[PDB]
Amino acid sequence: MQHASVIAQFVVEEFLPDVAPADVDVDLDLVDNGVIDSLGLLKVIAWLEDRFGIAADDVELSPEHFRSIRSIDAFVVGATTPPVEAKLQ
Ligand SMILES: *P(=O)(O)OCC(C)(C)[C@H](O)C(=O)NCCC(=O)NCCS
Repeated sequence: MQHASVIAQFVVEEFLPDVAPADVDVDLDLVDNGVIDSLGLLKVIAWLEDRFGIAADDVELSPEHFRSIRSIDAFVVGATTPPVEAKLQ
C-alpha cells in the first residue's frame, strides 16, 4: 500500500471534503458511498482511464470492488499507484 492516505483522501474527499479525510475511518466499506459505484464510476472510469490510458477490460467493474478501500488499493497498486495532492474533477 503506497500513498494509502491519498487513496482514502481521494475517495473520502469526494464525498466529505469539509471533514479531515485522514480523520475518517478508511476502514468503512465504500459500498455505503456506492453512489460513486455507478454514476461516479462511469465518470471516474472514463476520466481516470483517459488520464492513465488504462483499458477498462484490464479490470472488471463490480460492487465487490467498492466493498472496501483496501481491496481497491491492491488492484490499483498492482497496476499503478498515482499519488495526488487533491482529487481532480
Ligand atoms: P450503482 O449503485 O447503480 O452501481 C451499482 C453496481 C456497482 C452494482 C453496478 O450496477 C454494477 O454492476 N457495477 C458497475 C456497473 C457500471 O459500469 N457502472 C457504470 C454505469 S451504471
